[PDB]
Amino acid sequence: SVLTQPASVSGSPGQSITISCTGTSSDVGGYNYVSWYQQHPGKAPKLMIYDVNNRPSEVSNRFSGSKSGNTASLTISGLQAEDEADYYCSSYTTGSRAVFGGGTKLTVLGQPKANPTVTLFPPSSEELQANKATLVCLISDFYPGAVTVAWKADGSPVKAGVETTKPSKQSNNKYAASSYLSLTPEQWKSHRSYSCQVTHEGSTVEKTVAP
Amino acid sequence: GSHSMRYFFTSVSRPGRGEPRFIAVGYVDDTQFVRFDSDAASQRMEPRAPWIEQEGPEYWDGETRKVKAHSQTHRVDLGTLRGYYNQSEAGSHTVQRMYGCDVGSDWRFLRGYHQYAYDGKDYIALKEDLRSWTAADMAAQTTKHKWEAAHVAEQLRAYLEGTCVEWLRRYLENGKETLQRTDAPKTHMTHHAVSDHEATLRCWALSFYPAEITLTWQRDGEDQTQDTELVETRPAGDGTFQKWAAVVVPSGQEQRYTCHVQHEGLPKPLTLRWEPG
Amino acid sequence: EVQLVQSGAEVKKPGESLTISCKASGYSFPNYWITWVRQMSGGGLEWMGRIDPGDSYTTYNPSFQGHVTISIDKSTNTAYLHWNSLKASDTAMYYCARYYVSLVDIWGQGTLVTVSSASTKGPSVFPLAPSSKSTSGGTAALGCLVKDYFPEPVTVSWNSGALTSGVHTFPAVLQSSGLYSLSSVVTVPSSSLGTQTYICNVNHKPSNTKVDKKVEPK
Amino acid sequence: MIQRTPKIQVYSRHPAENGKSNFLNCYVSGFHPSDIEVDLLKNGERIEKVEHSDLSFSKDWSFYLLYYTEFTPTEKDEYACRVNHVTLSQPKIVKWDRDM
Amino acid sequence: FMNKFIYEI
Repeated sequence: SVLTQPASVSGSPGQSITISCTGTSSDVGGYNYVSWYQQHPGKAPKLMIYDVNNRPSEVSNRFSGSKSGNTASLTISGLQAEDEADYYCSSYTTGSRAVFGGGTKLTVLGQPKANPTVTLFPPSSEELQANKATLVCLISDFYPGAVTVAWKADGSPVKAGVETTKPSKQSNNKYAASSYLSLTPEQWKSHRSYSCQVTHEGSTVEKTVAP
Repeated sequence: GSHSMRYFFTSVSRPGRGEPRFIAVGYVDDTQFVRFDSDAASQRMEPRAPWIEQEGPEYWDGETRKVKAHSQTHRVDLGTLRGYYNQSEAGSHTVQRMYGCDVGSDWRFLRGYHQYAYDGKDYIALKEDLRSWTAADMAAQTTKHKWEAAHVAEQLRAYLEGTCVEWLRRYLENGKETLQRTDAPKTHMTHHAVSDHEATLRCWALSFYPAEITLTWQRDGEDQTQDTELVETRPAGDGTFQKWAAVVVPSGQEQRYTCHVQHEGLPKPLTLRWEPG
Repeated sequence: EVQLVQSGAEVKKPGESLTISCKASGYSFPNYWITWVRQMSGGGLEWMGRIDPGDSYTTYNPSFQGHVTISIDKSTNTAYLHWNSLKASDTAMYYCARYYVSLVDIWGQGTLVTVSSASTKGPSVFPLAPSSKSTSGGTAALGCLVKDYFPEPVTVSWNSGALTSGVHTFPAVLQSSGLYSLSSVVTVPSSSLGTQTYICNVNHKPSNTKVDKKVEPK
Repeated sequence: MIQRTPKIQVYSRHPAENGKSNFLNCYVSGFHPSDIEVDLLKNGERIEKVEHSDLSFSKDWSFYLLYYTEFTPTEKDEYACRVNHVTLSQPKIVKWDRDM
Repeated sequence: FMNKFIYEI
């Protein structure tokens, strides 16, 4: 938060990418103490670059650091699939403290684009018999793993009782996610058609269900 | 104080010639043991005494990081101070910082200090209680309020009463043959006639450690301070010090004059006389 | 090489107390603080506070001041993070880190703590019938809705495990109620809906629940 | 800004004896600011390989430095120290007297 | 052994 990083960057394998880290004259432009950390999912941060352009001997020389003014930069050359992770920068502030960036999600595009497959289920009669109504919108086999789901009732957006998962790797290393619109049996019968709208890489796919 | 560890930092802005000069030195009593020079090639904290050379890689990486943190803090300070006093970055300005601790004869904490100066003048200083600040002017009042809000004194105190004393004790033991020694002064007297009626008696003290010494001339056993020429104690260049004192005596009255040397290596003060011939 | 080793994961309820620890193996010169960092799910690294092992001098982030207490035991090089009363907002991953002079140089492996107020509840399974408008000559999708269970995990097999091809069990969602829900979907040829029976088998170990739900066409 | 005039002392490390190797020292102290030029002269000519200590300062914030070089007194060669500083109206030369 | 703590003027 105190330092400003792009929320996400992408790159193809073998190419180079750069992640920026913007601060103020008191941390990034005032000192040559910019640090960079790599964090794989579920794991601790790992030091990759310290002191602006210094690097530990165990860290691959594909990582390098630089600074100009109030912005520091991490560059990764020859992108490999293993470089896909979250990246955080940090800087020294006075009092021997440290401030962090917001983090940057790096995606290494190792597969061609894959449009999502959306199947939308209506609430079952077994569930309607229990005064409940859940609409199950399931998304699968899309790449890269970033989708946004919007629900609509007869065209009007519905944001209530909506529970959506984040994308998760499948066995084929494509991604999957699900979204649940929880409703009442009265609300399920009070509209003509509900709709699940999935947006992936600009293109929006839609699936509609009616009572 | 029986023993002391002190660190000295000098920062000198160089308009038109690049980064500011930064020179840091550490002393154990009157013996420099570490240095750092921004213009030096290594860009690391370097040893200047044989006993600190036994320290391993982590010690030197730590000291190098700490002195570079001081170097970069002083680089910001130069700009901040120029902002306080409205100065136009065209002149060379000097910042000096000194901190450390003294221990008693039992190697336990006696006193601590942290001094800060701008352009050869007192700026802000930690009081003897290590709890409050003495601000010299209105600009130092701004520094004081900032340091009070950040609890700087409480955290300098922990180093000065703690870490500083602990590592002084370690140095005094590892370097006992250098730091705990007493080299009594080698003393001789010279005679230089300035005319047929007057002569100069010069009392010498050489190769002594530590630097603390006292040379006094007496005439008929009475102190002649208001007629004695004293050079300040000077380094010999090999870890010892020199000093001399001179008086102009009437020719024929040299036996009335005596030079007295007091030094830690002398159990009793030495009396020196000039023996014509 | 020094490493920070944190204590194991914690499964807690609101109001309970908690203390997670972080022992620095090996020795280092006194050039560092020990820092505690919170990372909520999908969030950045939040600096909570730090402590000097030499004198136990502690600095907190104004946002965490008073809600958590950082302490140290220099005789064992162990740093502690204590909650007087967990609030279920504290559900996150917690790292200890070493701030060495001008740099965070090492991190602990992390201590995940989970503060849920929900009680152990078996799921109710509802059938997800295949669309009557399924692709003739292609495939169809049917499945099971595993709704409102706690805690994780749940096991979903199809036809007592005899059906593996086409099965895709999605990761669970955590609702605002504190309960979990997931869906398992099998993609089958449309020409099997009239003859082949599809039974999903939901097993929830922490509540001794075993439900077998038949998914039939219409 | 405070300015202080340097004090200068030229002297040998050991009592001078013609023919024996020694070290010629020039000790400048009590000066401010730190910008100072110090040279060691042999018969008027600048001595090239002259070392110096690391800049430090005293209780009154004034600086001090030790400039030194290896030499051998010959009873006929003149040695001196040339010092220049903002507080000086001209460069000051202090000849080396073996009796001081 | 230097101080690990330092604050701007």
